[PDB]
Amino acid sequence: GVILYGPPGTGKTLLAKAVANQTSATFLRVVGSELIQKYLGDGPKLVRELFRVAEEHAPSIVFIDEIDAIGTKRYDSNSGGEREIQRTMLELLNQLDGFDSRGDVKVIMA
Amino acid sequence: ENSEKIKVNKTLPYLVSNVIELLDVDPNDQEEDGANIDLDSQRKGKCAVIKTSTRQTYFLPVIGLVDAEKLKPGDLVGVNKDSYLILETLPTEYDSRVKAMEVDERPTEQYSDIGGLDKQIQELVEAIVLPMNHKEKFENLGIQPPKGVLMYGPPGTGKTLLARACAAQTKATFLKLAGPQLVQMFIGDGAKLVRDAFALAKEKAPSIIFIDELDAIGTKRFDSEKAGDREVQRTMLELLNQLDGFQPNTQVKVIAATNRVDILDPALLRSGRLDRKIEFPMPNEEARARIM
Amino acid sequence: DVLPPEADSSIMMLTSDQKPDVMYADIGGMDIQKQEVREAVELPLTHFELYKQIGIDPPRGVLMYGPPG
Amino acid sequence: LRPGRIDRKIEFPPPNEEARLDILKIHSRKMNLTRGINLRKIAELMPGASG
Amino acid sequence: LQSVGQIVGEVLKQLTEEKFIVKATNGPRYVVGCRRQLDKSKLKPGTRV
Amino acid sequence: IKQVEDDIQQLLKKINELTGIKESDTGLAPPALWDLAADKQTLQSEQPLQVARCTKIINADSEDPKYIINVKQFAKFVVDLSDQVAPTDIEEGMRVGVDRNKYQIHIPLPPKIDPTVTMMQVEEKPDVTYSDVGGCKEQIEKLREVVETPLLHPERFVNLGIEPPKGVLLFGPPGTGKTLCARAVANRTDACFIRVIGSELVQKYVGEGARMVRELFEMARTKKACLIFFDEIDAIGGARFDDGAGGDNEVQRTMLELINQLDGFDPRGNIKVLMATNRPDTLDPALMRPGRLDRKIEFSLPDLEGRTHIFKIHARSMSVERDIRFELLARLCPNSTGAEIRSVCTEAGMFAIRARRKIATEKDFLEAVNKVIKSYAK
Amino acid sequence: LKVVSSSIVDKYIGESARLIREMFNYARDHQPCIIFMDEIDAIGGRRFSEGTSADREIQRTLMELLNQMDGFDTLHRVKMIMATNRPDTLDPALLRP
Repeated sequence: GVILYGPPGTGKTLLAKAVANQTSATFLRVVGSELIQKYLGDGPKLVRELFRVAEEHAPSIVFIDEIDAIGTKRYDSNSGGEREIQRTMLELLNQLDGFDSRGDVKVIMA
Repeated sequence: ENSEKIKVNKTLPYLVSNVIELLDVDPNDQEEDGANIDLDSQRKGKCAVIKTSTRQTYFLPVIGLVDAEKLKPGDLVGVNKDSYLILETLPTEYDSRVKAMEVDERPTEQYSDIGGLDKQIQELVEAIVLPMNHKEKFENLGIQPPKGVLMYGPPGTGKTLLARACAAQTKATFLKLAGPQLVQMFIGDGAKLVRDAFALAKEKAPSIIFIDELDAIGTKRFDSEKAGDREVQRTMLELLNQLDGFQPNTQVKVIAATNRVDILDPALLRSGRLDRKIEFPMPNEEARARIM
Repeated sequence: DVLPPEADSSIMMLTSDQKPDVMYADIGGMDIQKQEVREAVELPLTHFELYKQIGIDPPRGVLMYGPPG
Repeated sequence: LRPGRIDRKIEFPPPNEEARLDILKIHSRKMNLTRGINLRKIAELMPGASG
Repeated sequence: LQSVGQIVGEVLKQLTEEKFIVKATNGPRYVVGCRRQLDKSKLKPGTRV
Repeated sequence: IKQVEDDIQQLLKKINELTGIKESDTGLAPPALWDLAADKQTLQSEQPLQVARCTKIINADSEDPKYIINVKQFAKFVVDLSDQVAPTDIEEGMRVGVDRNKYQIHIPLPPKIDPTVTMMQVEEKPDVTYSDVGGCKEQIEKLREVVETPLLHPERFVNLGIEPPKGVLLFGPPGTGKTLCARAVANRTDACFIRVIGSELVQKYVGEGARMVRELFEMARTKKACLIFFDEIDAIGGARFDDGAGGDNEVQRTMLELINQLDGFDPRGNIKVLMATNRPDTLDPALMRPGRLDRKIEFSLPDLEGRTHIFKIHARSMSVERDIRFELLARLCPNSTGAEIRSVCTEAGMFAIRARRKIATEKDFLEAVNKVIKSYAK
Repeated sequence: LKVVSSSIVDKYIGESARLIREMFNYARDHQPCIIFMDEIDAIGGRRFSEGTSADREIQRTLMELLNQMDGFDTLHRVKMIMATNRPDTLDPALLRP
């Protein structure tokens, strides 16, 4: 996976759209904020469904639209604050460091 | 002729039902409605009722096939789905007989085989065992026994091991209750479970009810907003009132333990509540050697 | 056959009563609110026609907030 | 606020003396009252205030 | 055991001297009859049956 | 040509099955089909449960001969004389036995120590074996002694009169081989690796969470020799002592429930627990304490010699020319854990591919350090 | 007439409402009678997160208590004794006698 960083899509967004045509596989674009839910079950179920959906459609490109929730780790591994954002953050990692793709999933992070 | 007749209805599928009201005068009552639109519930039942488990209520006049005085307002009866008459009486208690009640009829532990635990043993033996036997001494004094004990200190010290050794020794039944187990998804369920636990205890006499937790049965919050966690509170309160409601039984002995070091959730002011205090003593080098 | 809908009971308490009751006691001194309710409730029922003539509709719903005690 | 996730962002003016005159007129067509009234005066009586 | 079972009902209203509204629990709402051995004095408005 | 053959295949199977269903139809029958994914020469006659599904329940007992045990919302009906033979093991229900609730009903098979219904990941044997060893070297040596050795040679431990631990703890960054190590032993040790994600166990409604913990342990007991891999237990692992403040209680209940099962009456068995934490500090003293957690296996800053072994692993795939030596560069390079050491190498192959060369070069290596030094610091 | 609060709460629809009501009804026929409520905290809870999880039952019971008062019923010779551990969940209609 790669990370594209800049003041919101003036060429980040442009480049992604362009790349999906080139690459000739299924493009799936996910809005990352939308994974956040203030409901105990909902948020984790969604990230695990997101991974499930990838696997069927493989090879596939994952475009992850920016989140607030990848900004916070602190020095705890979970906190009495908003628990869910880190609970979710962890499962993103577990999926990644559990299974490496050469091409089954390609990740664009933004 | 009568004997064959009754027998056929017994072979299953069969309806067991629960008698809600004993009574044997003022018939008629009501169940179910019509429809259209706007929603408010209603239910009734009188004379004698049995509510069968399709959720249907039935009016029967009594028979001598089983006696109604021997029956109660809250009893399980075996019913002949023909005329809807009570063929027989079934045992006591309804619904769950606790969803996970562990009975240990004889524990495998003995405290005569472990020394160096000694200080704690001396206090324990003196607390529980002495009222039952030594009763004659108590009777002459005119003071009554305890009913509950508290043990507090760092977990995992083999505090529990000594509790299992006393149970083995004494000839009570040991009943293990775990505090998150009383908690359910289901609404109001736990209080029934505890009431039942108490009731089963009454029949078994003597008994030790061992309550793990004073954290999942030792919170109740003193927070202003606490309403959502009402379930937890209702159960805890239920135990405390079940103790306060009547005047003690010498059929139950209760021992309570913590699982996280020290909270405040008042449950120790009377002796129908807890009153005995066992402390874990900090490690003595001499004691460690003895264990080794 | 057709039959009209009928029922009138509840055990959550829903009454249609042929007996009116009470009066305002020491709970009274409603006057300012009294005047506003007099205009709202009583006139459209008593006189539908007056409201239609001017061309302005009556109310359909009214809200009361405050403790019932 | 990032441009091009924007197109037009349009102002809505706070109400005014000219404006008030004609809303009053619309409303009046719903109900019956006397003819021979000067409404012009009535809008003026109003300070600023919402539609 | 030969004897018939007794269903619980409440009367909504009395339609005709032969017809009654009952909301029973063998099935749903019904229009039902009543024995011609039974008193008129027992017809009372809103009772358990 | 193929088609004729396929039609003949349906038809032959159909005639034999029609006769069998006509026959099975009489006297009724259990839950509704056969699925094979074992062998037919090993067939059980104990089936898992925690509730009793009944469909008929034909049996032999004197007080009645077709006794039933339910608890279901509609038909919770039970035995007419308590504790009289009912289910016929798992006849006409496939999990008929006894209800957890109880109504003083017969138990040929228990409502606990069963796999029952689950939501589980069980992951058959991996393929990996040594892939970041060098500074992961210590971690390997100890893990074999704890997990493998008791299963290989149990009879030895008994003579001595020693019993081995039940859990070990893993810490440091994941995907550095902290993670690999648990799969690498799982493949060697030949015992089922059961992966539970603690975060998943977390539920929207109370009591469910405890239920899950319990279910896991019943399955664990049945199978004897298994590994429970807990992925980053800190969600329902410790942080926490505060005793609630609004659903910090619900997660705490799960944490406490696990303790009960561990410290409890159960014993270890052949069951092994691998725990995964970030920094172990987070976790509570109860989780740390002996009589469940004893050995904590660590990661470390890898010595220079170590780095070389990892590079050595990589150099079999990667076309090289060996006349230069990576160790000299490696001393000069930042000291960093195993994952960065593989990554710089991986970066190196790309430069070649642009260069339009097929063999490694001294040149490639110089470039990699500048990017990598930048990447930690973002 | 003795009340144990957590037997009034049940996992069934409208039982708390049916039960309280009948109970109250029986007191008026039978009068005089004292209804002793021990540790109301199944009636104690004005919500804050404004759920209807279990919380709908809290609202169900509370509403019933007020409905009896709001009615044309008068506790004619009927006496009420309440027990509370900590007072903070009282309604604004209770301050008024």
